[PDB]
Amino acid sequence: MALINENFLKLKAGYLFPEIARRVKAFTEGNPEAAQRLIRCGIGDVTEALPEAVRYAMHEAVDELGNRPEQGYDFLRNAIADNDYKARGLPIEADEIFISDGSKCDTGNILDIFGQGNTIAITDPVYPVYVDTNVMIGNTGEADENGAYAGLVYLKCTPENGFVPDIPQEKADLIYLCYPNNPTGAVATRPQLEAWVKYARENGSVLLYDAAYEAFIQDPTIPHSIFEIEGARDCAIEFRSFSKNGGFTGVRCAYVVIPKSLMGRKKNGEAQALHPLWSRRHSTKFNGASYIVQKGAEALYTDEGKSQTKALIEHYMGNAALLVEACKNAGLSVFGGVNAPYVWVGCPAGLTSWQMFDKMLNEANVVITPGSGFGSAGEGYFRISAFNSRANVEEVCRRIAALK
Amino acid sequence: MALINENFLKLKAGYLFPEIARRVKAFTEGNPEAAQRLIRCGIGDVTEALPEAVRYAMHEAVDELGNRPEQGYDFLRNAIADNDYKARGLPIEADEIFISDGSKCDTGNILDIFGQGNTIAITDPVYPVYVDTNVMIGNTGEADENGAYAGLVYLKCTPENGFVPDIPQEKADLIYLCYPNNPTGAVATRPQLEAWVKYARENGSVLLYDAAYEAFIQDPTIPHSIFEIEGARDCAIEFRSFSKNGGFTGVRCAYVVIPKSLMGRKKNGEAQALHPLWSRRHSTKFNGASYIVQKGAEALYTDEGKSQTKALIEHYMGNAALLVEACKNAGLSVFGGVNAPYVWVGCPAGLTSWQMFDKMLNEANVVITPGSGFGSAGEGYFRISAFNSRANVEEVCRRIAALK
Repeated sequence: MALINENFLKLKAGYLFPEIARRVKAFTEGNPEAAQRLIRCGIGDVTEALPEAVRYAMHEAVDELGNRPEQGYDFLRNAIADNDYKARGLPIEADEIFISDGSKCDTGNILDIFGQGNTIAITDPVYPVYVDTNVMIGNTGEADENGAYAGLVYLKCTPENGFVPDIPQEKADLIYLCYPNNPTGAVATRPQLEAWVKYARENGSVLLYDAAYEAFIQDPTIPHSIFEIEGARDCAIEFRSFSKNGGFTGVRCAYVVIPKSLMGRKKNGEAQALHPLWSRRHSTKFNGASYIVQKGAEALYTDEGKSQTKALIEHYMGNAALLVEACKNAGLSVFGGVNAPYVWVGCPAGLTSWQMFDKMLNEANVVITPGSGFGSAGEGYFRISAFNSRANVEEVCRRIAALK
Repeated sequence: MALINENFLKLKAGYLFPEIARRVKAFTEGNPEAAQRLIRCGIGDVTEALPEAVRYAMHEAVDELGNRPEQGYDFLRNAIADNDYKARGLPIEADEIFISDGSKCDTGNILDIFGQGNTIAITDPVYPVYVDTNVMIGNTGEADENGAYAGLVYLKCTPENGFVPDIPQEKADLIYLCYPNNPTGAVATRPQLEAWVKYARENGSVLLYDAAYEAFIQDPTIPHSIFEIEGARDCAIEFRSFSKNGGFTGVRCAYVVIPKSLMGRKKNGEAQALHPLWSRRHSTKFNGASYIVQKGAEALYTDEGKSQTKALIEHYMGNAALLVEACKNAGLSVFGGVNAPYVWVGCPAGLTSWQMFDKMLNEANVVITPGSGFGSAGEGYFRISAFNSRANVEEVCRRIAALK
């Protein structure tokens, strides 16, 4: 018989979000009356998954394919290089941009170009894809009581330390930073990124910088890109998303930035550029994002596209501001809701994250994400998405206020 | 410094198709006059990448996302189960269907749920994704002079043996079969598949059955699906594509069939179902195919969709028939062009595959695929795609006849 990948059996449970969808469906089946009242603030529940400019461009592209490069089309790689980097004085070229189907895929699949035995550092709590894919490829040991896997170096982010992780004494080879952080909403300051780039460069490490929620930053002092930091070109890969941007989950498109100067080592100690490794991976294991979605994403860089995106970001951060107010008024400890389209909330005394999940589902008829789903440091908290209608978030705010 | 995946350095060259695109671009730069005359029969050059029914559905879906499950939507999983399996008396359920962005991705990424040290058998020559991804994950040794990697069991398909591989004396754990074969155009008979299912079941092996060109089969005696064979449920995964079907490369959608009954082993020898392993992989490392492309693919199962698909298949197999006639008339040994939309052609006396590639580019201004690109058994042949306009294929036929 054919040997299975036993690293999959190390996984304590199923992937968080399908595990939630299961428990919601179970509730919905048993409670048809409640199901009609249900509001989804887990992943979220967007109305306009495509702005006008993007829809127009996608219709044109559909007709174009009727009439009629894995790295991505020139027009989109150039639009990204020009608008997100060159126009901000950042040293990134179009041929360092790799267009994908989403950041979930890129952050998951980046480990394909790295070997075994690397020391992996991951911010805790964070988006659980980084941990789970590290377990699957065999970069960890078993999980403990609290679902932390041996071998991984967990950088603890708490209210105590303002959700800014202490740069470790341990020397990590790969470092996952999510900024703005999902789910805490935390942002890194310029000096904090300067210190991370210093640590990475002197240890010859790689910063895996997930900037998916970049566009929601409101504080004008906060960096958007790691390549705002001198020397980032020598130690940083950046993940960006069109889909988790402006809540247009319909724009299933993202990109990875790999400087041609970025180096790993072989077993013999000699240097090896990461750019070619990823290019080979991208062109062999992926078939490229469609012309339709790439034309959609190009539309986001038009005047009308930027105008439509800015209104949606104001709408969603308006939603977040109301969730912060309602939680504060109800006596709950609240973090974020100012630089990312979600809020991080302390569970009421004596409730685990999963117990608060069940209470909100059964009593308030509101889906939230249990904090423990984002790692051990997440226990005692939950996340509420600001990705919903204004009317639904106002309703959720009333339900949180009324929670007994 | 961070350790790279050394398995990438075992790869003799870049992935075949980007390697061709490079050599064409180089020629196009140096020869602007020739570039105007160039006809692309490598990958191919389709005009209508979307039928009417698919475009209508994609336009409606774009507007739907403006107004208001990784495994794939119910509507498409049900349409596939009902039309491609149940309506042919095949025992496949909707929950055994996994919707993806393409077969290249699925056939490449299937190795993620298998361990190391399995004996891998691959038909030679074949689509080079299977070999290259096996090299990347560390399932092989180094390449030899002819680009065959140590460890892999290569099943030789030649004119001598009618492109029928000998069922090996070696006991293989994973077996890659491509039917119709890319690039030879060969098809397996019912008794040949019966023998493969017998071998697989008695050795507890897994058949990885790539049926991407299923729709182009013209011989009514030839099986379309491995699940036409009694016992396939105990030893078979099937790969199907909407995109490599009817030449609609615009429909970036495919699916994998994993029976819930299909078993691998752990290191202690106990059984483990493959279905859950793939579900966890699919929901963690992938973000699901878009609603727009899934609505597109659904449209292919309508009366108008089947009618439009059948006309395009007749158009492309008409193209293949002309390529066979022109090659035969010019004194070239030709195989296939009857059950798949490409022809497999013997190089003129004394030319390697790459030498025939250069001759067709420089003398005829025609891109073809060198046979050696599909493995060692491919040397001395080349592939011509039937995916082009009728006028372009008639032109290519004249240019082959005029080749001196």
